[PDB]
Amino acid sequence: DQLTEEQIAEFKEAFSLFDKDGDGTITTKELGTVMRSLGQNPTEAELQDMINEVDADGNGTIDFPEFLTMMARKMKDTDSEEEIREAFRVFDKDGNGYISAAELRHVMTNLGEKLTDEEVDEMIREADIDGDGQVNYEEFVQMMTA
Amino acid sequence: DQLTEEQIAEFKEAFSLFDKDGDGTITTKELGTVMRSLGQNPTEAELQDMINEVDADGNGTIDFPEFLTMMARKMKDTDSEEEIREAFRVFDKDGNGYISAAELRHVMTNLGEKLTDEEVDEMIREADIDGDGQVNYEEFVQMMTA
Amino acid sequence: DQLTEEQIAEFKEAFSLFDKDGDGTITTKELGTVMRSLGQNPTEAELQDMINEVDADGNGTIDFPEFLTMMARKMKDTDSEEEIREAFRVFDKDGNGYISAAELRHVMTNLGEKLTDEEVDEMIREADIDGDGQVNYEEFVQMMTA
Amino acid sequence: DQLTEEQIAEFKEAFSLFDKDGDGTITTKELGTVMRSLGQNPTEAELQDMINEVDADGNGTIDFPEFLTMMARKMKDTDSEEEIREAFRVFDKDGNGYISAAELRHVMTNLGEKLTDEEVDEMIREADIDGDGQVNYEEFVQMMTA
Amino acid sequence: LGALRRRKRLLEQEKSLAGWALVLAGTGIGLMVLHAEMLWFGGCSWALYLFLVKCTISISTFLLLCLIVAFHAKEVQLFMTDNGLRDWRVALTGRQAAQIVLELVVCGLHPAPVRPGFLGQGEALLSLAMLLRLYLVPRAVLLRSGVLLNASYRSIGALNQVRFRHWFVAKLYMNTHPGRLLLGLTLGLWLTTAWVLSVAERQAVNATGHLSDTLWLIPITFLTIGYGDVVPGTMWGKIVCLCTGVMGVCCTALLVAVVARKLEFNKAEKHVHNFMMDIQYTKEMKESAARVLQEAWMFYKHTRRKESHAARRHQRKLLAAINAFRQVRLKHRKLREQVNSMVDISKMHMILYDLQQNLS
Amino acid sequence: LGALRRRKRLLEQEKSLAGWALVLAGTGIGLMVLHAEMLWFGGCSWALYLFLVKCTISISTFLLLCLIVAFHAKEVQLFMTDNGLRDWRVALTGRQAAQIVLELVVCGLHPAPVRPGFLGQGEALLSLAMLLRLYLVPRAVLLRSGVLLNASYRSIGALNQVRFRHWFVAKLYMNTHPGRLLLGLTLGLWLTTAWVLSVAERQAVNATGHLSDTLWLIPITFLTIGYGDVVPGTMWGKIVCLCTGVMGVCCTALLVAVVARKLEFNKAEKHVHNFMMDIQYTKEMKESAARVLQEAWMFYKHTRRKESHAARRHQRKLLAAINAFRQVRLKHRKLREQVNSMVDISKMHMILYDLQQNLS
Amino acid sequence: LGALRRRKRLLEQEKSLAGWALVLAGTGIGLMVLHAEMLWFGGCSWALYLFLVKCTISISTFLLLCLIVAFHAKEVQLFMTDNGLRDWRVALTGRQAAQIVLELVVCGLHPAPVRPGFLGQGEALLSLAMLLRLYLVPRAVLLRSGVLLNASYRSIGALNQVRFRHWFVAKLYMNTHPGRLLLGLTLGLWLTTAWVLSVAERQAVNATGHLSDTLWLIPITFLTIGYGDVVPGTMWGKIVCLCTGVMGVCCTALLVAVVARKLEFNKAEKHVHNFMMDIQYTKEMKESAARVLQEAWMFYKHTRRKESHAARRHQRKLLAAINAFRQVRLKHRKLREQVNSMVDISKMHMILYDLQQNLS
Amino acid sequence: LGALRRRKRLLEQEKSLAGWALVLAGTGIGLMVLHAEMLWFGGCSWALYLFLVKCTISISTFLLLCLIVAFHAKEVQLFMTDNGLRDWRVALTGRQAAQIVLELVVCGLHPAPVRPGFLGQGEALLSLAMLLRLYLVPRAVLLRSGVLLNASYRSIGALNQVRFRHWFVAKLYMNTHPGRLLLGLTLGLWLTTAWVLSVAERQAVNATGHLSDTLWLIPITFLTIGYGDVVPGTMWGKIVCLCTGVMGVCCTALLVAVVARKLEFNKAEKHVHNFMMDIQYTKEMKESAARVLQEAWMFYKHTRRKESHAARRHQRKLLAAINAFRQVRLKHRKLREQVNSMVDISKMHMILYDLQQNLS
Ligand SMILES: [Ca+2]
Ligand SMILES: [Ca+2]
Ligand SMILES: [Ca+2]
Ligand SMILES: [Ca+2]
Ligand SMILES: [Ca+2]
Ligand SMILES: [Ca+2]
Ligand SMILES: [Ca+2]
Ligand SMILES: [Ca+2]
Ligand SMILES: [Ca+2]
Ligand SMILES: [Ca+2]
Ligand SMILES: [Ca+2]
Ligand SMILES: [Ca+2]
Ligand SMILES: [K+]
Ligand SMILES: [K+]
Ligand SMILES: [K+]
Ligand SMILES: [K+]
Repeated sequence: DQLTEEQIAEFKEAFSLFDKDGDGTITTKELGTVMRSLGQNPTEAELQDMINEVDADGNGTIDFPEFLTMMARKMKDTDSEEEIREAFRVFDKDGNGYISAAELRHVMTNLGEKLTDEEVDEMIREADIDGDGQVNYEEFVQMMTA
Repeated sequence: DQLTEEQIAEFKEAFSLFDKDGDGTITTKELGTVMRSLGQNPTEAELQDMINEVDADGNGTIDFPEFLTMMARKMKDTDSEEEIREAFRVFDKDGNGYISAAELRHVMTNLGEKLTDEEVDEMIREADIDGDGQVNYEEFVQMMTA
Repeated sequence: DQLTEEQIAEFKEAFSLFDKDGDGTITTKELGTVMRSLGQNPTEAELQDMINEVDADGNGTIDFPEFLTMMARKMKDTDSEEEIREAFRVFDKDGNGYISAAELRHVMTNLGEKLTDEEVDEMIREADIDGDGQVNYEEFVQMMTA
Repeated sequence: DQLTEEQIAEFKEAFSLFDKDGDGTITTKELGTVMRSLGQNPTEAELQDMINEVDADGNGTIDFPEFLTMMARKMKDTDSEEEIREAFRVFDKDGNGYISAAELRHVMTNLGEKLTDEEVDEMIREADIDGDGQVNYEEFVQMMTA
Repeated sequence: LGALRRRKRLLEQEKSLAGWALVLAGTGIGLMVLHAEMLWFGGCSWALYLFLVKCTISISTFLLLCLIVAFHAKEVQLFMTDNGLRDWRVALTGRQAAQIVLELVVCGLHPAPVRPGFLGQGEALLSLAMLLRLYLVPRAVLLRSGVLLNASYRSIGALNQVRFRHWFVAKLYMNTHPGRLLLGLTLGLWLTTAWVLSVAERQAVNATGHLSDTLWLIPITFLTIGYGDVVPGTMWGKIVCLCTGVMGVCCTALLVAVVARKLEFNKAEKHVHNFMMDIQYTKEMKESAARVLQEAWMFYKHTRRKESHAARRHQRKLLAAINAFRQVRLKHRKLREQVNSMVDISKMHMILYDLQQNLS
Repeated sequence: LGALRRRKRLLEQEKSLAGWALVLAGTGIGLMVLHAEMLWFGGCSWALYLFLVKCTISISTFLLLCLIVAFHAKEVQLFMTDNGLRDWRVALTGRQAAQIVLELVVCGLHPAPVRPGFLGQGEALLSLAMLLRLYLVPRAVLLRSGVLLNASYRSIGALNQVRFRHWFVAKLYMNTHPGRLLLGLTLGLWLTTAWVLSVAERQAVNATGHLSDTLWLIPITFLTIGYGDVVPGTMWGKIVCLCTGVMGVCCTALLVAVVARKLEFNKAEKHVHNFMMDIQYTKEMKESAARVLQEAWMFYKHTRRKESHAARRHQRKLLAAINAFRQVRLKHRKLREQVNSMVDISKMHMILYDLQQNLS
Repeated sequence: LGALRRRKRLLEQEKSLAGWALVLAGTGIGLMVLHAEMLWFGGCSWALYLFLVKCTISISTFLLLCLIVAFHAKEVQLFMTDNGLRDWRVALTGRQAAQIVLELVVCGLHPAPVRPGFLGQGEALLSLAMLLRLYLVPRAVLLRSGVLLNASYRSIGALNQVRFRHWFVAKLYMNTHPGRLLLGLTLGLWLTTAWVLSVAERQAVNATGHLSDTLWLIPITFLTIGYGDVVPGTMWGKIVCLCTGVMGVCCTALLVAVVARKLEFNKAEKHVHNFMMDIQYTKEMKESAARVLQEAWMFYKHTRRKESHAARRHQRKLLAAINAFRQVRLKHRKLREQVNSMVDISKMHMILYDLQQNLS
Repeated sequence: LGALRRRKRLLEQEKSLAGWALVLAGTGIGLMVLHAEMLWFGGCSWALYLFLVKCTISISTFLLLCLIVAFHAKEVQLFMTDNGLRDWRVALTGRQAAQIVLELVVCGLHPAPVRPGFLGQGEALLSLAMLLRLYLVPRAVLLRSGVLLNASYRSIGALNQVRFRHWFVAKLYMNTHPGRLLLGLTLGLWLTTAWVLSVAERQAVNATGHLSDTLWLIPITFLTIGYGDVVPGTMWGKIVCLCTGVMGVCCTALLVAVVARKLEFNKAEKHVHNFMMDIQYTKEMKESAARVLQEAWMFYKHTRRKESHAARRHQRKLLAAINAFRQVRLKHRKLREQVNSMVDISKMHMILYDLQQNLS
């Protein structure tokens, strides 16, 4: 790999604070044990949603090369992905996984500095790559990282 | 209305601390959520009695013109209606929604400054508008506001 | 009565901290309400045993002339009856409502100042009025108050 | 016995903090009462394992000559038996009541000062008295006390 | 119930005999301070009035020495009632008789007349032994308060075993009025101790030790400033200026709790504060999430238009807006943690209310 | 709803009439300190400007005495709105009229012109009665803050019965900014009191009592050092140096809670600290358990080889290793007790979450 | 069980050898202070008695230097019993031998006789090294208390892993008697330190540094007054007056918790206080609700009778009565909130008692 | 993962460039204090060595002014890595460039050589501006600790959102070692401030202001004693003796919590104390209940035998024994209330453990 050896040697003990059984992977139960021993009480849906953000293969569990991609973001100072992922959730009040034209036209007009309702029609027409009428999460990050 | 525009514009956000769903009305559940997030524990009967004081149409729920009449009383310093409504409850120990002649003749004689039991017979005869033998809540406020 | 009038007039409000309903008597429920509002948690057997100490008629409830005999003891400084009633319970470890010869001969010999086991045989022979072989509660107070 | 008389006379009251009923023996319930009144919460398996360490006859309960052997260890400063019994448990991570060759070769090599993996093969061959392939608890204390 | 009417009779009689003893002791101290001052300002021209005030002190300590015996002759008579005694020789213990003799000796000390402005060596300690006639205060404070006789207090105290005494009524008056007590106590100590020190150091020639110096020396010692402009000179001055310093450290460690209680929130006001800061932080998050798109869309606009310096001007503002958004959100989550930490107790009763729905 | 538009109208008008009264009172104090200083540094050469400043103080206290009446004529007019009155004679109580007369007397005191550098005996107390025109501050602070008029604050405060007043907004500003307030308050007291003391003790011949001495005397008295290089001389100096000492003890007992809050852990940071010390202590236990075998096997080795001094060398190290292992384990169990003691509350909600699985 | 009779035998022998060492060290300090004083007050006329007291100090430090070796020869003999050793060379570690040598050096220092009233430069530091023979106190305090040998204490401490040591018995004596300890400790420090300072600064000609000055300098420094009438002059005086000030700040921060504990209510007394204030506030509400009708009915009476000034007189009293009723009710609800906030814990056990009725 | 190897590379390089900057700043302050002292003790005979030390200060501040730029050229290079930038003009903000310019100005101030023992007016403030090169300390303390780079700390801190910064590592070192830090901080302030004050007040003729006076003036001011034997004379002395007093009040309000924590019981030791006092009070109750019968039976014995004075002798002892029994029992019930109040939390988990038996 591009990573050195002693860094892998020190990420192994970071992985074995979660993987207590030594099975080679992390489930929601081993995560919830650490989350409760740190003093906070998640729900099952919250734990499963924390798993589903970094599960690349889609097996429902996290192994060590998936753990490295998670620790590549939480090691630096400003995790620029989460601060856009939750600014997407500040807009999506209905929780449908979409930003409609009405949600965007409600937020960007009255709050900010006097932005027109004509510019929102150009912005929504530029944002919808698939032509789905409204703004997804996938196009929302591709607009940020352009 | 007689009220100005910016005041309606600022009562709308006061109404939308209760009406979280944006349905246009307030039920006992949305009230109880705010009441529990403020740290006190009402019962269902207490919440329903808080609703029934300002429900004008009688639908079991509160809309915004009913909310304005509630905020017309809680905005000023001394809410003169509640301080008579609960001085009515200090007398009505049996909770029957009535002040009998015995309750009034018990309280006003021994406590106060030496009031006669002959004056209570004139007071109860003047107070009972309907001739129901005892003092209602409706005549009790009409005696205060005479 | 031998008691004066204003003292009865002030014991009436002391009785009406317990008799909240104004029924004329005190049950275990009205006692337990005050006992829990003072911050301690009795059991049903403890409340019933507190009732049975001053219930003279034997009706299971306490009225006001029974309340006066209770307040004739708790008004003075050293309630000399309770401090003998529980010194009787310090001996009766088995809880049978009796002090056997073995319990007395265990306590009075090793603890105190070197009292003989010959004096205990004279004491138990003098104490048993009914000839029941062992010391009751009724003879125990009649020995104290001789 | 080799012990003097007044020491037995003072261990009797130490035994009668546990044996509250005066039955002549200690069960897990009388132990758990004291353990909970001291403010800690054991489980049934933990209490039974605390009983099984000093139960010599194997009756499931503890009498006074078994209590004396327990107090012969907890009276001195450093109980040298427990500090080896739990250093045995630090190794046995699987909890099987055995130290395998892999557990020993994992712990003694990487942690300590650079101990070889050739010495572990001589140590395990010397330790297994019964030839059971792995290190028991009985041979582990006989190696310490050699 | 003849042993309950007589108890209230004797207890009212002791309230009267504990009021009049305190009046006749305050009169003795008030006529002692007058003698000690008109011996100083007067000299030997007023010897008639000095003898008259000394004899009046002797009379008003004789009547105090009679009323203390009249109080204990009611307390023994009460103890015989409460236990059904008839022979008074059984009731009067040894330690109580020793207490009576000590209590009569302490109220017996006064500057009695035996037959140029300083006091003597003996009639300055007898005069400052009059201040030990203030054990009569907590007795009269207890017996004048109704809590020893009010039936509802005694019944509720007997259910809870609290045993009404002096340290209970002291905590009553200290926890219902911490202001009047702590102010009128220090303004009754900074004048009594200022008079005692201005007895302990009087200088005739220069007038360098009277109340004009001690009313400045004692607050300065009490607050632990200690300038050093005035310093006590005798040995009895140096004892009193250490007692004042010890009382000052103790009353500072007393005031440090009373001021700690008052500035904290009421329990109902902190919830209003948190519930308003929550909807302020929601408004700030919804501002900042619009700032992020307001910069990112202009960045995409000038990215397509290839205005390169405008792209390098707006990408910097994009990064600054994300940096502001993270800080606002981390204020918001700390405040939501303060909310979730405080309403845990109501959450317990709420989960028990949801467990109350499991009977049918 | 005509009694709700008029209420906001009158409340905005009172906010304006409570801003302008504070401006015209600050102008009066600022022209008072200027008169008291140019009478000292000037003498009798500037009598024209002294008369001019005195007349300007009279004008700018006349307009204050008009605006206070204009504020109470809005507050009575508000109280008539809130209760539906029409005859104003019903609204104006006796205690409120007494408050108005006292409030007009207190803002009436000023050094008025009747017609060598010291002040008079009367125009130095009228000049130091201008500082009692600072009851206008909490009135203007309350009415300029929006909490008396903002609808969401009033509705949430009416659900919880908190009654917004001066001591609520004081706790608001004290619990949102404990730093700016406690610094700009002591740096506004150590200059006001330093000016008042440098009025109370001016010495003409030697220049030994002005601000250069009082700006050193007052922080030293406030912090309860009290060197004694400078000591107040008059009686009005000795009153002020006791008020400063009392305020210093009170602000020390105030700062002792603010510093007590800040150095403690955040609730979320203590769990990270404990969860890291746990896996440090596990590593130390696994080191020490290997040290024990490393010494015991060498002891058995030299026991078989009968190297006697090596056996007596390694048995000592075995006993020392067991002694170290016990101490590491007893650190570990104390820390596990700290963990099991703090997360009891989350354990309660966890057991209730496991009891939530009992419906079906 | 031969290793349990011998343990109690050796532990009683160490209690005796820890009592006699403390007696022979207190004798050494008591004969040191006598030598240092009769060298000052005596001079060179009493050289025989100075030599005699120095030789007695040498004898009563030789027997102390023997009893410390006799104590460690029992402690090694105990450590060999507790672990089953036979060869004593295994038991005696290196750090324990270093402790023995240091402990013999520290109790070896004394003003030994080598062969006008000041001490020397060396025999004033050897004489003030005798005060380092007070490490013998916590050893004897631990071994004379029964907690190291009492079987029930050891069994309950072994169930809970508490490990009885010096800091446990210190907290025992500090939490059973905070008064005797904190008074007889400061009255044992203000005389020891007053003697050490009156060694550090003796002036022969003027007699300006002895105990009459230091017994006033040290309480004044301890309470952080610091007048400045007496000030230490040497360098060894200035070290001691900083150690006293540090101990004074620490004992103030110690007394600030002991006084904080005592003035608060007992847990059972606060419920009696709240339950009585509840039925006082109910009586005040029932007074005020009658005041409201007493004014409103007279207002309706004079409204019908059209006595207009009586109507404007009673409507004002009606509004004042409503204003009083609101304030009484808002006191009542705050107190009911204090009640509902404190008995939440008993409410938890009560709801669990109502959940206990769900088995059948 | 090329943006994760480079991050550890740059972070190690910044740890080296934050160690060497602190070394080259400590060398500058250490060569500044040497110049300021050998100008005083030397005069004009050592002008060569004064010029040499000034030029060495200029060299060892030039290399510091290079290493600060070399540290920010790694921090911008790290910020470009963490966000995927390529053009460095986007990364360098305005506030960060202002921080760099201010940080280079502050480490630029030094007594540079322009070409009888006092310093100048300008080269005494440039020399005392070297002490503002101690912002380099928390930077190096953060980067040398492993918590910014250790992976397990960062993962557990990211699960709990704690954001490792300077105030976290300060609380780490303050809560793992409150003793070393609070002692070696005050013994590093009482020498730095003692040198700064002994710059601010040097008197040439009498030698009345050097370190021998300031090492006594500053602990006395810090502990708020303030004798007044030495008092600062200039204006810069009076600023420093107020800063020391403010830091003394703050460190007293800091030590008042550290001493409050330590003297309280451990949670496991209080249960052992209560469980032993319970079985002591049971033994005292069983003594007193035997005393009651021991007197009552002798009273009945002499009642039958009609020995009247023996009856009046033993009835008094009977009443005294009942009086003792009540006091012992009321100690016992208060202690049982302390037991029932503390183990309520374990009682909650015990009742939930008894509710755990309700599944089948
Ligand atoms: Ca796993
Ligand atoms: Ca996966
Ligand atoms: Ca949406
Ligand atoms: Ca709704
Ligand atoms: Ca409706
Ligand atoms: Ca009714
Ligand atoms: Ca009833
Ligand atoms: Ca009955
Ligand atoms: Ca029995
Ligand atoms: Ca048993
Ligand atoms: Ca057995
Ligand atoms: Ca194993
Ligand atoms: K001072
Ligand atoms: K001083
Ligand atoms: K001081
Ligand atoms: K001080």
